[PDB]
This record gives sequence, C-alpha cells and structure tokens, in this order.
Amino acid sequence: AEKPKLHYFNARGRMESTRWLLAAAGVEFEEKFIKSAEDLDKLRNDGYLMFQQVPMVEIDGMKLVQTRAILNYIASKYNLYGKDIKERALIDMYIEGIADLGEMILLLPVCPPEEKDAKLALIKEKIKNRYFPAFEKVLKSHGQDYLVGNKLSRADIHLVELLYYVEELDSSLISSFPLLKALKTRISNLPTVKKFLQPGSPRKPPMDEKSLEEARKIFRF
Amino acid sequence: AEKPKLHYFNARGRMESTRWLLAAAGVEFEEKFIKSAEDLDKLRNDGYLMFQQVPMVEIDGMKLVQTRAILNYIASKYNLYGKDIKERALIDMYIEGIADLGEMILLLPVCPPEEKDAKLALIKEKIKNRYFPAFEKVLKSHGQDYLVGNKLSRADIHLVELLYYVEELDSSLISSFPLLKALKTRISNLPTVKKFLQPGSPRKPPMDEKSLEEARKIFRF
Ligand SMILES: N[C@@H](CCC(=O)N[C@@H](CS)C(=O)NCC(=O)O)C(=O)O
Ligand SMILES: N[C@@H](CCC(=O)N[C@@H](CS)C(=O)NCC(=O)O)C(=O)O
Repeated sequence: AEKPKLHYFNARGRMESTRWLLAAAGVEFEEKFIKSAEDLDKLRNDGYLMFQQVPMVEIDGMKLVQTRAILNYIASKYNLYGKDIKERALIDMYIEGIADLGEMILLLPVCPPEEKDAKLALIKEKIKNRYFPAFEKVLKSHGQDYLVGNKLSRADIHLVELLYYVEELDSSLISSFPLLKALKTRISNLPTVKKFLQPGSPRKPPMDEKSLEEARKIFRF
Repeated sequence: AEKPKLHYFNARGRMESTRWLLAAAGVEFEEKFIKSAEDLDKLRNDGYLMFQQVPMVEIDGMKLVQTRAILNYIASKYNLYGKDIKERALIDMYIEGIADLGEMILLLPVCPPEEKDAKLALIKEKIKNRYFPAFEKVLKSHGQDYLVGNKLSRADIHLVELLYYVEELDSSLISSFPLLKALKTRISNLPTVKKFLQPGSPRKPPMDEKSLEEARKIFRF
C-alpha cells in the first residue's frame, strides 16, 4: 500500500516518537518537510489537517493528525500494542507516564527565561523520584527484557527514546536505575533501532536556537 | 463482576470524562472520594498509584491510572472504540482534538489571573474557527447521526460532554453549528445519558474557587 508519509518540520518536535516507532517496526516511510508558513497554510487550506496542526501522517488512505492517533494506529498495525485489552491497558498506563514526562522536557525551551532554571530542577526531581522508580519497578517485577508480556511493544520503544532525552538533559539521572540502563542497551541493539541510531536515518538532532527560530516563523509563536 | 471503583476528589477534574463514558455505557460504578492529603498519601503508600497520581480506577483486577489508559480500556470493553483499527484511528484523531480543547478549558481556572482575559479570547476563537468547524465538517460530510461508523462511540460521548462545558462558558459559541446542536440533542436523549444528565446522578458540577482550594490542600499545589 502507500509508504507512510510524515508531514512535519525538519526537527524532532511532536513527530519524533512516530519516526522512532516506525523505524523500530522496520517500516519504510517518507517525510515531507514544511519549510515555511506557506507550506503549512497550503496543507491547512487543502483540508489535510483536521485541526490545522501537524504532525500529520498519510497512511492507509487517511490524513491522520494527532500524535496519539498516529501512534495508536501504527502500534496496532505492526503488532506493538500488546495481545489483548489487558496488555493494552498496561501499555497505555506506562506510555501515558512517558508522555507526561516527555511533554515537560519538550516544552522546557518554551519556558520564560527566568522560570527555566526552576522548571529544570522540578523535572529532575520527578525523573529521579516519580518516573524512573515507576519504570524500574515494572522491570524488576518480572525481570524480563521487555516492559509488557515478555515481547517488544511500543512501550519499550517510547521509553528508550525518552531515556536518550533524559541523557541529554543530565547523564546521571539514570545512574541509580540499573534495569533502565540495561533496557536502553538492549533496545538500542535491536537491528532496526540500531540502524535508526546510526547516521543517515530519519532520526533528528536536538533542537538548537536556529531550528527554534524556524518553528517560530512557520507555526507563528 | 464487581463495579469499577473510581478514586478521585469529589469534583469533575480529570475523572469526569470517565464518569460520562461509564454512564453512557450503562455501567454502574462506585466512587471513593479523596477528602484529605492523608487520603492521597494512603493511596500512594499502599502502592495503588503507579505514578503517585489520580485518577485511578479499579476495574477487572487492575489499578489503572492515567486518564487515557482508563478511557481506552472502558471504550474497548463496551464496544465504543469502533469496529477495527481504521475506525479507531478516526475516533482517536477526533477525541484527541476534543482532549486538546478540553484541556484548555479544564486549566482555565488555574491560568495566571493576568493571562486569563487574553487566553479566554484565544479559546473562544479556537472553538469558533478550529474545533467546532472540524466536527461540523465530519458530520456534514457523511450526513450520519454519529461521528464514526454510523454507530455510537466514545467520540460522540466525549464531544457532547465538551459541548456542555462550552455551553457553560458561552452559550452562543455553538450557534452557527446546527449539526453539533443536533448531535447534542440526540445524544442527550439516549436513555443512559438522559439519566446521567438528570439531577441525582454522579455527574459533577462546575469547579468553583473552593473546590479548587480543596485540591491545593490535598495535592499540596
Ligand atoms: N495534540 C496535538 C498537538 C499538535 C500541535 O500542537 N502542533 C503544532 C506543531 S508541534 C502546531 O501545528 N501548531 C500550529 C497551531 O497550533 O496552529 C498533537 O499531539 O498532535
Ligand atoms: N496525565 C495524567 C495527569 C494526572 C494528574 O495530573 N493528576 C493530578 C490530579 S488531577 C495529581 O494526582 N496530582 C498530584 C501530583 O501530581 O503529585 C492523567 O491524565 O491521569
């Protein structure tokens, strides 16, 4: 059928978790970068963005917007959303925790200059005291290589992605969590994920001041 | 069986959409209201809350936290999450838009007072120009009574709940959307929803200043 086509700007932002999930699933996809406000405005005008926002992914005849809609579909299509309703419940609880922490970190460079330092410290206390203990506890509960059902799921991929971002923020936050470190290593060594982590893949770099200014002139904030 | 048990404070907050969904489904439930910081410490120390937060719902032997994990489980169990993964994609896309708008409205009372006037204006412009147009377009395109699949789903319930909140904010905003007004009426007349809407149900009132102070006392924010 059609190769999925990912519409976003040339940055991580809200599309990166999708690039991770598709890559991990071994699914070939294409990207179409929005480079100007005019590119975005054409997509809006032409009715391809339900809420006038991206990310948008063209897949299986849909113009799918909303990150969780995109990810839920891709996870189901490629058997990374568990085997039944009860496994999906555990997966959803786990990844919604990942989303909450992820969202905090995502928005840190948006924080007013004089609130930024205190926001970082609150994120670090949450990582150390709430999120990393919760996920370490799951991995210690069963002692297995994957978070849910002894099988690779989206939860492992989303979690490992976030451990990369936490590492960029402060490399010591993970030090007291040996099962999380071991998960990061194993998932990073899955053939598909390894290729994703290697140069020339669609994986995107940390946003710098000049990619931030591009966001500003496209999405106008 | 055993009725779902909903752990939250006696208020709408992040638990109201689950009350709406269970009620719509015809599912009888129990609530255990958190009334003190001590009540919450106890849920936390007892290991009931994966990320130390509520909502939490005890259902079918699980202690489910995270709103979306709770709702996704309920919706699948009671056949309100569509017939296959493509209808689920449409439902997710729609309801995530509803979630974004809902979140703006939910958080409005905690907006810095200096920001409330401008933000309320932005929210009304997004209702009139972004969200209501998107759902009216979906309804106009297929001419059917329900958002997805010509059949009741969670999307119809979540949207109608939101239409009630928008009506609370400003009753004029829906005026130029006849299809949304018709959806509101039809759904509000389904026996389960009609009963939920009548005095005496578990439906909660608008958060006032004192319910908000209660929350500060309990969650120490
Ligand atoms: N809840 C949405 C949020 C999407 C979103 O905020 N997109 C931004 C780009 S990251 C956007 O298009 N902003 C333009 C606008 O809101 O008008 C999702 O997760 O997909
Ligand atoms: N993404 C979570 C958010 C949960 C949340 O923020 N819960 C609040 C109460 S509405 C809480 O328990 N706060 C206490 C805390 O975070 O320490 C969900 O949707 O369930």
